[PDB]
Amino acid sequence: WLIKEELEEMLVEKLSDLDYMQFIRLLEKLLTSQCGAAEEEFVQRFRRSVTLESKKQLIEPVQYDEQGMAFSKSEGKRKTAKAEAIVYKHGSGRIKVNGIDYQLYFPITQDREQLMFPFHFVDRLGKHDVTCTVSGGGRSAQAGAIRLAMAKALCSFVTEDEVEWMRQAGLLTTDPRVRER
Amino acid sequence: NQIKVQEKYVWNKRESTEKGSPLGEVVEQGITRVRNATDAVGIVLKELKRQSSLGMFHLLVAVDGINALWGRTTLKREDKSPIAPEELALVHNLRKMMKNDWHGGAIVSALSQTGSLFKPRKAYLPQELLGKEGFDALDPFIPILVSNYNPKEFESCIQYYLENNWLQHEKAPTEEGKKELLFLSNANPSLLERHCAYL
Ligand SMILES: Nc1nc2c(ncn2[C@@H]2O[C@H](COP(=O)(O)OP(=O)(O)O)[C@@H](O)[C@H]2O)c(=O)[nH]1
Repeated sequence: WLIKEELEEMLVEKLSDLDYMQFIRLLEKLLTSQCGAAEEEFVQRFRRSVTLESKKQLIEPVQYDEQGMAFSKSEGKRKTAKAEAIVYKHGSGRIKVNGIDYQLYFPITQDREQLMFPFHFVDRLGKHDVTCTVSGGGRSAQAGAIRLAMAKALCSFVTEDEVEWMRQAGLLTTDPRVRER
Repeated sequence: NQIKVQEKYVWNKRESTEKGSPLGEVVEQGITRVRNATDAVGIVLKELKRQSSLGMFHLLVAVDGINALWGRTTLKREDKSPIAPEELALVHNLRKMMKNDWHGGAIVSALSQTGSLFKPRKAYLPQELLGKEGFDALDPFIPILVSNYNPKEFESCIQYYLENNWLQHEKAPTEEGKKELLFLSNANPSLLERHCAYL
């Protein structure tokens, strides 16, 4: 419903709160009855709009390499660590971190679990190849940045429902928690 | 007892092993008096490399972590100065066994970065671990690669662990648990075993 101040601006007259309540009650009563097209337009003169926060999720385009393989690229950030990931449409679950296999680049099991989380959530383990380059930060910041970048790249090969589920799981959101002065 | 020495070895002015004595005596002299332990190892090697050539028996030289012989040590003198690997009688007598100046056997060895001195964690190829000196010493040699489990080996290892009831988590037998194990270990036998240890 139009707010009180917007009704003020459109009417070019100041009105109290109770009379705005009364007008909104009349509008709701009109809505309840079998209002026609003219009455529907008259009501729509008084109803503003709103938006969502799922269409603002950017799905990166699918590129093609020289060999004709489809892929998708993305970026992620965590503390001072910055990651740039490429996810291939087809693969065997090979992840190369700075040209090094992930189990060698990430000795700690926690980081390997962080890298596993995006594919396990959408059940695509062993179905994609990943080539990612990370720089800066520590082991955990690098793992988080890689996870974000690789989820943002994987959004291209999944359904929109799966993209929304990944968003709601907190996978496609940059973590803004950084060291304070 | 079948193998018999071919020279008189003098442990001390009082004690010596006479020619023709069984090899076990020498070993016993090394097991009883540790003062002559290191001298007793070399003699054993000196016999085995020799007699195998004569054809008495076949000898297998199996050295794990062979990359240590031509590297560096963390041992010091009393002047806090470093000691080289060739200064150690135990290491100096084992290099002679790596040379292919004998026949009647085979020499098998396996590299290992675990426990190595002055090597990065990710160095695994022959030169990176051996060094120039080590590669030259072993050259010519036949290298054999050991990789991670292929899908058949990984599935068989997990079936063995399940057959021993070693995976107690209720989800581990399921296929999703196997995919998660495969990803977290990447089919590496050691990582898979360590992760299955506490499941
Ligand atoms: N106690 C004792 N040890 C010996 C005797 N002879 C050889 N050895 C040991 O057995 C090993 C035989 O290796 P060898 O061919 O003689 O090497 P090298 O003489 O130092 O060049 C030596 O390293 C000695 O430590 C001996 O007559 N008495």
